[PDB]
Amino acid sequence: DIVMTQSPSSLTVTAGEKVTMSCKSSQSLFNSGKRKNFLTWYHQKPGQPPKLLIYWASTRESGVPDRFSGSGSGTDFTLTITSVQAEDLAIYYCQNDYSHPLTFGAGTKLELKRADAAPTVSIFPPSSEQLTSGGASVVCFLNNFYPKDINVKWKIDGSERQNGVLNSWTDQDSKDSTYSMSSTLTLTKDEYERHNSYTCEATHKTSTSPIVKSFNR
Amino acid sequence: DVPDYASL
Amino acid sequence: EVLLVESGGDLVKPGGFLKLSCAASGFTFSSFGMSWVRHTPDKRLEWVATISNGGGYTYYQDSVKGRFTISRDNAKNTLFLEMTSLKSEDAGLYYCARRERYDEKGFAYWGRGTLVTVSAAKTTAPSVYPLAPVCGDTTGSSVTLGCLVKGYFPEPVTLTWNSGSLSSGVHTFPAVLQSDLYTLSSSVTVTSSTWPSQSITCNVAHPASSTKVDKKIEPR
Repeated sequence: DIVMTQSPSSLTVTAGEKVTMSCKSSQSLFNSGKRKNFLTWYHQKPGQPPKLLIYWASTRESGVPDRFSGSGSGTDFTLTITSVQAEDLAIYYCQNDYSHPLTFGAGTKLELKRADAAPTVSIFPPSSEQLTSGGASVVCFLNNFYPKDINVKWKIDGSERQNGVLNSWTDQDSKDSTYSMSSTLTLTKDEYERHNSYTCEATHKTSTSPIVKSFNR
Repeated sequence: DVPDYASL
Repeated sequence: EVLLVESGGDLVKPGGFLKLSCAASGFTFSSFGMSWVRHTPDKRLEWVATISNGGGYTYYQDSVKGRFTISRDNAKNTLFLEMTSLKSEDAGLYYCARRERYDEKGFAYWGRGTLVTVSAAKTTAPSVYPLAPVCGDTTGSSVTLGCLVKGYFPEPVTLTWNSGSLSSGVHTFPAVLQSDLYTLSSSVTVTSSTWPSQSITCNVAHPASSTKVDKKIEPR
């Protein structure tokens, strides 16, 4: 197979910046019959299909703005957006279209830079409803922060808790460029019934110490 | 009927 | 203009079969080869199969070879993919894309997508749990509430707050699957002037099982 490597996984950008992203292929994509390297750059915005941007490593499709440039040969191909604009934020994929199977790179995702912002952590006891139906999910939302990187730790009566934890993270919001995530810890009515002090502890760039949030019962 | 250019 | 319109995706139990269709307007179907490209849940793109413009060369992604079969009917301007013995790792949105026979440039024409889901799970209806606080952040300016939709199948649910009225300061976190069931969670952040005076209700419709539930975020 030709294996296509796209580094990096994410690029943080602000508009008017020049960006550059890589695509390496394990085998050269040079098709000797057309004399072209057969690499195609695509980008895809949520909901929509991929959109072809540059094919043959450097030829720009029609209707693709003047700012996309593709170049490279053999194994190292690169895409450049010289003045990235906000409508360029999408995942960019390179594709081998030289020989079967057709392989796509993993994607490089574009995200926008804004100021760091630390998380509004908020923690919730189980609802009666739930606690009646045999289980207990203590939820902790950590909202509107930047960077993406946050780490969250659960602790029941002082000890750390691994299992029972389901987390889910928002993508970068469009209004303010800040992420959010929920961490929900499920336990049984009973397991929850024999402990007090539940803590949810976030660790984020914006701080040396944990944002600790607790409730007793 | 013609082959796919990617059928090397 | 060129148009490709997919049909056929549905929820299939693993091992079974499904057959997808893609319908080509606005070009001489007959002159062009066609492919099915798949968009995985992990966001990856996967080429699945190609058929040449006449139908006598068919190329398959090695994980699909044996199980899937791409046909086209140049008469009815339709491309097909009969898919059998569906593994869970075959779920995704399937796109037919045109193969650029004269320009040899990649996939320039894509369709809209048909979604194939593969699981043996049973249609389970959600439990909507109200998530009210213990105290706002020091009874201060705002109070963040949430609603928890635990264990439903299949996806989706639509969660709104106060029927649709409340749309600012909401976060609906994507659903995560865990042993055949989903969980979704949403937060709303309203000023402390609002809740509890104003009732904030969390409403969840799970179309797929005829569940519409409305939960008042009650403190007491």
